[PDB]
Amino acid sequence: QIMEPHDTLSPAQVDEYRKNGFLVQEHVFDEEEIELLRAEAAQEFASGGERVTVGIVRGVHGCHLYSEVFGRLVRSPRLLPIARQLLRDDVYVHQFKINAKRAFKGEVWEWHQDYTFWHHEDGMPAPRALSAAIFLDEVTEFNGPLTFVPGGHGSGMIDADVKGWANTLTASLKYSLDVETMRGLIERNGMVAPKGPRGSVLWFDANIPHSSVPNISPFDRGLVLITYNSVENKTDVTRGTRPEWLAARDFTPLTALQATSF
Ligand SMILES: O=C(O)[C@H]1NCC[C@@H]1O
Repeated sequence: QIMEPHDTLSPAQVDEYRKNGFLVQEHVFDEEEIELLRAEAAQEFASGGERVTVGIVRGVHGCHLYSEVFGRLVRSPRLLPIARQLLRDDVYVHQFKINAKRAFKGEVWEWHQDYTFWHHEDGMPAPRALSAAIFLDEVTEFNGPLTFVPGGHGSGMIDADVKGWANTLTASLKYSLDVETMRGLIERNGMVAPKGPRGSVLWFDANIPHSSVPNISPFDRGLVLITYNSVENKTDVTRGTRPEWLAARDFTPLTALQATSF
């Protein structure tokens, strides 16, 4: 329901986003909305098939192509307008995934830049993309928050070690940054793990270096990540290596959900 004005970031929020390369908006969705997304996530974890990642499952990819709920979510007036605003274009979804770190579980996700994968694997011409991470649970110091180098997107794509899409979905990553490159960045820029309550959205740049650590809390950390790409910056489908549920190929510009009686 687009029953009120489309959401936009304030000028200060935009500046903060461009300068740091990430930004948290608190309390975007309420508990009932988050519960609908948790239930739909659980159903996709149960029947995603080859799109799932694992012991017990912690990942699924491309759900907005298969789920009515997730298809509407990406068009939400809480999300689509800000993605247009930050990318200064019409947009489409390049990638959709859900990442759960359960209580007392999780892995060390090595430092990486999303754009590096999308440039090399999918043919994304420029880093004119971003991810919206919806917090299905409160993100704290202790349940494995996404961790960033603030301003580290202004490096461009950093020269990365390489180890098809064999290890793109897994915490041992195909493209990871040197112990060496990372020290220089962090001495200069520091590190930040954005936190916020359930229903928050964390916007981050395609090129920001990020990482995370296990969840040593007794609470789950579920994240829905929607990667919006500029339509002008659509991926070169001739250099693409991965299926539609990792890298979308329908570049129709999205429009927002209209308010309807159903
Ligand atoms: O491979 C991908 O496209 C995603 N998984 C880890 C880095 C990206 O977000």
